[PDB]
This record gives sequence, C-alpha cells and structure tokens, in this order.
Amino acid sequence: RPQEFAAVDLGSNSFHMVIARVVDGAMQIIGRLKQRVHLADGLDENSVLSEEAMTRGLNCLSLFAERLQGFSPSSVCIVGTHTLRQATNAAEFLKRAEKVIPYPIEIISGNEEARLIFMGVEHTQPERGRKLVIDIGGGSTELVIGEDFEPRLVESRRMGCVSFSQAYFPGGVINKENFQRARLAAVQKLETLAWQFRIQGWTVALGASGTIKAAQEVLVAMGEKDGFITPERLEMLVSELLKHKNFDALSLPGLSEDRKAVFAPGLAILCGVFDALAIKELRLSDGALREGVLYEMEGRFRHQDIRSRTAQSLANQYNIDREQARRVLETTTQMLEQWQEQNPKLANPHLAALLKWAVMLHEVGLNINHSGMHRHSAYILQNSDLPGFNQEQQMLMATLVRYHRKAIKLDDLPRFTLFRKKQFLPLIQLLRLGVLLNNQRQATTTPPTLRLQTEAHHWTLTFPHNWFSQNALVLLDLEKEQQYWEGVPEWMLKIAEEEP
Amino acid sequence: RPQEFAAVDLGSNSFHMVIARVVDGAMQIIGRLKQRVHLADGLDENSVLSEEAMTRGLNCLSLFAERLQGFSPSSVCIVGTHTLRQATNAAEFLKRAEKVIPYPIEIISGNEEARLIFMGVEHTQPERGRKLVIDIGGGSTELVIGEDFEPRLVESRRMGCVSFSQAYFPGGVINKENFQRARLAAVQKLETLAWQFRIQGWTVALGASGTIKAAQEVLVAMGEKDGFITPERLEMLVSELLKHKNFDALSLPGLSEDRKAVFAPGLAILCGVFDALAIKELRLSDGALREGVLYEMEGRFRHQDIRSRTAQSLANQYNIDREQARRVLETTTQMLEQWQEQNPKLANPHLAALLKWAVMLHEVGLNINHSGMHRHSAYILQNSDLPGFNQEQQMLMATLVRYHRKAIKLDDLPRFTLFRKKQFLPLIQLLRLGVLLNNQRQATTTPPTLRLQTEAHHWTLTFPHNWFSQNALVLLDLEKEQQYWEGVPEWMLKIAEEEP
Ligand SMILES: [K+]
Ligand SMILES: [K+]
Ligand SMILES: [K+]
Ligand SMILES: [K+]
Ligand SMILES: [K+]
Ligand SMILES: [K+]
Ligand SMILES: [K+]
Ligand SMILES: [K+]
Ligand SMILES: [Mg+2]
Repeated sequence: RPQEFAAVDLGSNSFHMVIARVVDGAMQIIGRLKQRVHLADGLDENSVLSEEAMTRGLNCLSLFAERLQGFSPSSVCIVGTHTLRQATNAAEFLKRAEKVIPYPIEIISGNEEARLIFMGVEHTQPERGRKLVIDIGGGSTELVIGEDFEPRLVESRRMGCVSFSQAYFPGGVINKENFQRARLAAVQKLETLAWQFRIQGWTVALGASGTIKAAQEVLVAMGEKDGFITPERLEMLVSELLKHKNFDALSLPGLSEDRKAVFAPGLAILCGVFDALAIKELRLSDGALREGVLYEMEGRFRHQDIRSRTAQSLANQYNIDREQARRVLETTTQMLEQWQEQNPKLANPHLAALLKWAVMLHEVGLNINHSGMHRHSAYILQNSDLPGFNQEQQMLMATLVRYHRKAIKLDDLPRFTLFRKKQFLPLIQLLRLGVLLNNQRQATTTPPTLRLQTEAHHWTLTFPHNWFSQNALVLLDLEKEQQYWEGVPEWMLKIAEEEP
Repeated sequence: RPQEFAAVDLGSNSFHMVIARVVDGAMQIIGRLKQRVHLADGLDENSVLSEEAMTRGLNCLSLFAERLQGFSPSSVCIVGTHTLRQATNAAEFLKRAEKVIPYPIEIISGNEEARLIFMGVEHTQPERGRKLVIDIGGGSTELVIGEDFEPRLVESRRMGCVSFSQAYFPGGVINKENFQRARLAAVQKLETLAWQFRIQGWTVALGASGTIKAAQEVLVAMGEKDGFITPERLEMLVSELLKHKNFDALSLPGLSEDRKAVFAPGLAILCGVFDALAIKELRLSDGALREGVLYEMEGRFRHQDIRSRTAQSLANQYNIDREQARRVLETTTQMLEQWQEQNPKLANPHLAALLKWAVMLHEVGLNINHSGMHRHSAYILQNSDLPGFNQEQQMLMATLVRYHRKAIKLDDLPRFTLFRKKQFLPLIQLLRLGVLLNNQRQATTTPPTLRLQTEAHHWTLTFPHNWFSQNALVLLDLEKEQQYWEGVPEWMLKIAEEEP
C-alpha cells in the first residue's frame, strides 16, 4: 500500500486538511476537507480568542478527527499559525482540542510558517531561480527570498487583513484617509527589510493566501484576464475600492462575500508591500503552507528541477518509451532551431521549453489507447496536477499534443491569457512533423540531413538525395500530412530532396 | 523495455499488421498498418494467383518491412490463410516475398486458422460460456465450438464470399436462382458437420470477418438497432438484396462500396450456415484471427475469466486501492440486494454485474486527479481497450462512474441499444450511495445495520439508533447528496435512524 499522510492547516480564515498518498513520485491527493472557521475574527483587541471562534474551530476539528480515525500520529501533521501564536488563550484552545482530536497541534513560529510557504512554492511552482514569496494572512504577513529549496531572507510581520480591519477601518468605514493610514502602517513595518530584499532581487514575485487571491480574482473579473498584480492595476483597485463607503456596500466584480469584510485592509497591506519592495509583477502561487507540509515535511520529495521531477514521475506512471521521446526530441529540436533562425520575432524561449516538454510527454495517453492517443494524452496533461507547470502552461502543452495528429481545426483552439497564437502555431507544426518522422519508432530511418525553409505558413522540408527511394512509408505519411495542411487556410507543406 | 511483437495477417481481402507492447498485463497496440490488397481477387478458376495481385501484395509487404526494420524474427508472426493455401503458385508468391520482407510467411491450415479465430474471441469477448464461432472469409469459412480457451469441435470448409461470387453469381448477376444455388451449396458443405455441432450446442453464436460485419451494418442502417443477426432479419436482407439485378446496381443502407461486390455470395453462405446449424441469434465479434495471434501465440495472456483479468490489469496500471474497492463493493451490494428484492421486475443480472465492475474500477481516474475523479475515471473506462467488455458494456460502466459524484443530469445520459434507463438508473443511485458511505476510506465507520426502502425514486436509508451522534461528517455528506437528488425530477433521498 502506498504511503499516506495528512497535512492540517489551522489558519486565520479556514481550517483545511489534505490527505495524500505517494505513488511513483507523484503526490496524489485523496481527500480534502475545509471549513471557513474564521478563527482570526475571534481575536479581540487584547488578543483573546472568543468562545464563538473556539467553538467553530472545535466543531471543525471534530469532523477532521472523524476522518482521521486510525491514522498513525507519524502520518499526521497539524500546524497552527499566527492566530494561535497570537491568542493569549491559545492554551485553552489546545486543551479543548486534546479532548477532540488525538493528534498534537504544533503552533509554529512566523519564521517556520514563512519557510513552509516558501517550501510549498519551491516544490510546485514553474519558476526557477531566486524567488520572492509574499503571504498576507489574517494577522501576519510573511516575506521570503530564496532559491534551490533554500530560504535566504525570511521575515514575518504582525500585520494582516483581519487585524488591520478594526485598527484602521473602525466600524468598517472606507475612506481614503483610513486606507492611507493602513497602507503607511504596512510600509513602516517593512522599512528595515525593504532595501535588503530589493538588493537580493528575484526572478519572479509570487503571492499566496486569500488577500492576494482575492485581488487576482477581482482583476480577472474586471477584464485583466492574465491575473498579474501590477502597480497600475493596484491603483485601479484602490480607486474602485474607495468608491464605497463601507464594507457592507462593497460590490466589486469577482469579490466573494467571504472576502468583503477584509478586502480593504488586505488591499492596503498589499499596496504597502508593493511600495516597500517596488514589485512590478506579482503572480498568484497555488502552492503554499499546506504543500510545504505535504511535499517537504511529510513526503520528503526530491530537491531537483521540478519540471524534470514531474516528467520522471509521468514517465513511470505512464510507461513513457524514453527512446521514442528522445528521437522525437532530436528531430523536433533540429527543425525548431531552423524555424527560430528564420523567424526571430516569433521565437519565444518559454514556449520552446513547453514544446520540448510536450515532446517528452506526448505518449502519456498511449496506455488508454493508440486510437485517439493525441486526445488521451491531452486529457491527461490538461487535467493532471503537474508541479512545475501552471494552468496556462499545462493547457498549452496539452494543446500542442492534442493537435499533433489528424485533422487541424484552428477554431477549436483555447484562448490563452499570455501566449499569442502567432508564436505557438509553428510549434504545432514542428511537433506534428517531429512525431511523424519518428512514427516507425525503433525502426525509424533517421535522415542524415533535414533542411526546413519557411515563408509564412508555407514550409519546405528537404531530405537527402534519393532519400525516399528507400523510405516509401515515410513519404506516404508525409503526403497524408500535406493533405492535412492543405485543409488549413494559408498552410502548405512541400517535400523535396537534395540535388546530387 | 516492455515486450513488443508484430502480428501480420495476409488475408483474402486485406493485409493487416498490428504491433503491440505488453505492459502490466495490458495489450497496448502501438502500431497498425493495413492495405486492401484483394489477394483473393487474383485467384483464377484453376486457383492460380495473378502476377498483378502478387504485386499488390508485395508492395504492401515492402511497407510492412520498412516498419519492421530490425525486429527479431521471434517478435514477428506472419500468417497466410486460404488464399495462399488454395493458390497453386503460393510458392511463387513466397519466393517473391523474400525479396521484400525478411520474415517467413507461415501458411496455416484451415483448422489452425479456425483455432486462432476462436482463441482471439476467447481472449477478448464478453460472452463466457460455450460458444459457436463462425468466420466467413473470402474463400474459406471456419466453424468452432469451444469454451474456457479450449476448442471442442474445429472445422473449416472451402467456401467464401469471393469463391462463391464467381461460382454462383457469374457475371455479377443477382437473382433468386443464383442465390438459392449458393445457399444450398453452403448447406451441402456443412452436411458433414451440422449434426455433430448441434449435439454439442452453444450458449451464444459469434461471427467475425467482413461478410458478417457487413450484414450487421446493413441491419443497423435499416433500423434493426441492436445489430443482432436472426433468421427473420436474414430473410429481410435477402428480400432487399434480390430487388437488385447485379453487383454494380446493388445499393443497400450501410453497405460499403468495398463490400458491395461480395455481399450477395457472403449472405448466401451466412444463410446456409444459419440453416445447417439452426442458429437463432448471431452477434458480431470484434476479436478474431489477429487477436488470436496477438493474445495467444505472441502475448500468451493468462487463460482466466477475461473481465477479472482485465480488472487485475487495470488495478496494477491505475494503482487501485483494493481495500477501498472492497468496502464500496460490500456496501453497494448490501443495498443492491434490498433494491432487488423490492423491485424484482427491474432486476437484471447483466447490469448488476456491470455495477459491481464499476465499483471495482471507479477510482482508475484518481491518478489524474482527486478533483473531477468521476469524470477522469469515466474517460479511462470509456476510451480504453477492455477485453471482456463490448462497447455498450464499457459505456454503461463509464456512465455509472461518470454519474457517481456531483450534479445529476439525466438529460446527458447516453442512449443504449440494449440497456433500459429504468433498469440502470437505480444502479447510479446505488453506486453514489455506496461510494459516499465509504468516502472516509480506511477511516470509514461501517453501520452495523443499514436499511433501504424504495418507493419508486423516493429512497429512505435508515441507520442505527443515534448513529449520526458519532458520524456527523457522514451526515453532512448525505445532506449534500439529498440536495443532489432534489435536483432530479421525482427523486428524493430521506435519511433516518432506527427507533430505540
Ligand atoms: K470515521
Ligand atoms: K500569513
Ligand atoms: K511586526
Ligand atoms: K517584480
Ligand atoms: K524504417
Ligand atoms: K531503420
Ligand atoms: K442459437
Ligand atoms: K472508523
Ligand atoms: Mg501545476
């Protein structure tokens, strides 16, 4: 039986339990239970947790305990974060919980919390290199810069969307002076770290938790479909926010009812983080504290390049013929480099990387069926949980694979928020030809030279002199592909041989 | 690297190559090449194969050879059938074939051909009992009775759709006298076996190859949706055929152009087989000679109940938690037996078995994602190649799994030729409840008693007295399921506890 374990996050807004089993190097989620306990809402001005909040929390823990019956304590990790760190009657809550759930609650430090969030990012997110990770919680904010599974700068500050609500927006009143007071308070807590962080720098800035997730959802709902948080987009958010007089009137697109009461103080802190660190683009990370517990503390997953780790896992799960993947990769890369030289304005290194991963993974669907494999592979790639690829990157890979066989219908293409069609359409063409030219698998006869010439979507592939006199089946398959391209307006595939 | 091999069938109508690898007890096709060589059309009245037909065959073999470059001879099995048995210059074709493909062609006897067709049926088809297997080819017809991977009676007769075309439909003329002569000629060839076969008997009659496939496709196109071939439906086929004067003029719904010129002689043989053996119902098998070569001669797959063999393969490929399947099976079965005793008219043992297999396989999609698992499992079950399940049975299993979580939309139900909605809808209700009551996996608390009362689609589940005092999470999930049933017209789920 595969190893199973549970990560339990007793946070400021929700109590959240995840149960997973480890199979072939993949973290397979097998259960998830969450309730919006709103524990942070129960902290009064003296940091005493109300009876009402403790009662909601204990009721949630009793449900978790029912689901964890029989689990070894070695397979359960329950962490309490800033709300339980901050509550002066935290011992009372733990006393009650001991009678309800038979696993100890580990109240972790802000340093430990920041490290766990970073580790969840490192185990799951696409971007490699130095990264800035921001998490604005209910009563604490964590900021980390690190790389290669190693935090370098680790900071936590006592500010969050709930604790700033009453302090700076008493009675839930929204005006520019309340907002600016909250925003300047956040900058002041970041004063002593701001330049240290800017000087370390980062390849990407990533955010986690409700406040940042809410900001991303409001922007997307307001038409900014890519979801990146930028200073200009924050300015628009603040302007729409300040058109409301109270939390009760808040009617922003994409703002959930759960987030209405904390969106203004959260947005103030987010603006202060941007002012302090001069962030230009912040992207929401879907991996955070719970993934740090699962991947690092419990699963002990390998510290290696995440996309490669995920690809190795998929090769085991899906019996990937590695020699087939490799010969397709070599052919596709040889043509890609010629296409790139001839079309430097279309060349995109991030898209080129995804084309190569799509080559590695294009046969994952072969265990379902040879018939329609391109669809079955795309189904797996689109719907799986793949560390190292966000949803757009997954959708792009799945799209390249989906289109690598049979009739090409460009009207069925997904809409991408970032990727431009002019830049990934030639990648479909390259994948189709690279797979085709290796479709005899280990029987493939690899041409010693292969020249690609492009004029818009008219492509000429030239093979050695007299090549096809020995490779009639390749030519039949290429002639079929020519008919497929003939079916795409403006496309044309020409096949040629070198002169003697 | 997994075991890999090629099965090559040099038949009367087409030359067909299949290449497959064996992974986790699954036959995974990875290559297929076929050409309609029409080798039997080159046999003259003296059974001499024309050089023109030989050249069509040599061209095809040269393409197969290109795809087989480097294959070990032990990994390639090429079989020749009646056309090469009957040809007086078969040795000439074999000598020429040495120039274009470096693997020997084994010309097999009619009895070995019959046994391989039977073994292909045994390894792939859902019907488990003693079976009659009929294969009407271009110049030979095979008839086998056997069970449990063991032929009991094996026979081949020199009659086929191509050989009977010239002999009884000279010039391609269609009239009742030509047809009757061919039909009686078929009966005459069967006189020496008919009594012996009748005495052995059969649970089911299965047919394979083009003639029988064409008959089924014409019946379906004419409105006989289940595609089963009966004496009454054959009489309709003859009456329609005899309204046409020649092969060129012949036009029937569902008859392809490739089959138009051999449909009348093939149908006459089929009618003669139905007469000689008193067949009342014949179903088309999609497994035959090539599957016998692949599954028996090359793969050497286990002689066991095919559905169980397939399920054990899927359990390995898809990491099925067997204890979870077991507890869901026990719960679903306890409720199924109560529903059956209360609805004996709706009870159906075939559908009941498909429910139990759906239980065993409902988590095959969990490796793709916990999120949407019911859709992912259905995707795998619907699109895989599953020995022991025909297309309709596969779609029924996939449909049960697809509907076992989340909103219930009966208007998206697939239409089945055989299975009636009123009979499988309660199977959806049973699987949903059986999975739900075990959704805490090994932490499940199994009620000592569980009573199901059905009044049409108004179901009452009664749990032990005060049961939910310690199973609050089960009650929450049942209350959600009650909301799901509220969304289906005339459905209602009631939850109760026994009196003290
Ligand atoms: K339980
Ligand atoms: K936080
Ligand atoms: K602080
Ligand atoms: K930035
Ligand atoms: K080759
Ligand atoms: K070769
Ligand atoms: K019968
Ligand atoms: K239990
Ligand atoms: Mg991902």
